[PDB]
Amino acid sequence: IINGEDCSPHSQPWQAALVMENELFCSGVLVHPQWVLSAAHCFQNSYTIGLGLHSLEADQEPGSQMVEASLSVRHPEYNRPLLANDLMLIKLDESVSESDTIRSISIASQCPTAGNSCLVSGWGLLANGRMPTVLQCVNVSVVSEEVCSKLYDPLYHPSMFCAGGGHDQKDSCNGDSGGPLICNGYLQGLVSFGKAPCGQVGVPGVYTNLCKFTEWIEKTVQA
Amino acid sequence: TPNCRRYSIHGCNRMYAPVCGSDMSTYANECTLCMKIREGGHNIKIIKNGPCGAS
Repeated sequence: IINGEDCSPHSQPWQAALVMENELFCSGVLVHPQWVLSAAHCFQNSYTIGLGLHSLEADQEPGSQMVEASLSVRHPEYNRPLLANDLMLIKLDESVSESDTIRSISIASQCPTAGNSCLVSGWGLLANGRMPTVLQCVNVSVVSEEVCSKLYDPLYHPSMFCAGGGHDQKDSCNGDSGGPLICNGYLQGLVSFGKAPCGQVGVPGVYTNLCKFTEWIEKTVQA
Repeated sequence: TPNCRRYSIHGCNRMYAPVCGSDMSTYANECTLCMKIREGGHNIKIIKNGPCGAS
């Protein structure tokens, strides 16, 4: 997260750390007690997922849990066309007990509104290229599909939307993939992709447009 | 080393999968290295997977 700040501890209790070899590679979002939503590019054959974290060190962090997941399913059109449909659902091996520091967030059924201010959080790289100690929060504004399309042509696809691109250089960054973009309390997006470097003036980040996947998400979880 | 034809020049996914460049910079992922190659106009090899060591 570029030009954000420390989230208040446990203020984003849906946040999931995807870790392997004790190194965070992506986040996810707890959407039901047994289901974590993440970007399809974060796919692995099995997962170790940290819930209720602030620092990534579980033994500090009372109430945290490191949970296991063997099953995940990527959206059937992921990467067709390139970078599109970047979502996947991870089914945890056990339902987690929710608490003050671990709980689910509802997914928006409405599509993003240009000009909305939204919150994104994660443990990815900072402006200075270092990693944060604790979970970072930043606010970014949604831009119109005409902006998104011009800036990412020919890669823009309705499964995506753009946020940020301000002069303030607020963005998500590498390591933030799969984490949440929250607009008015609903999960609107997942961090998906952008350009190098992150937080370029005038260049928004790209997010998975979850309003296009309501049917698929519901059909997958409910079966 | 890097095959940049497997990525788009227009975007890179934001997963952290670091590689160490022959330029002594750790790149967040191979796609990001590939962008630097294109931005800076010079080829950069991958010394190893993971972050660069110190010295």
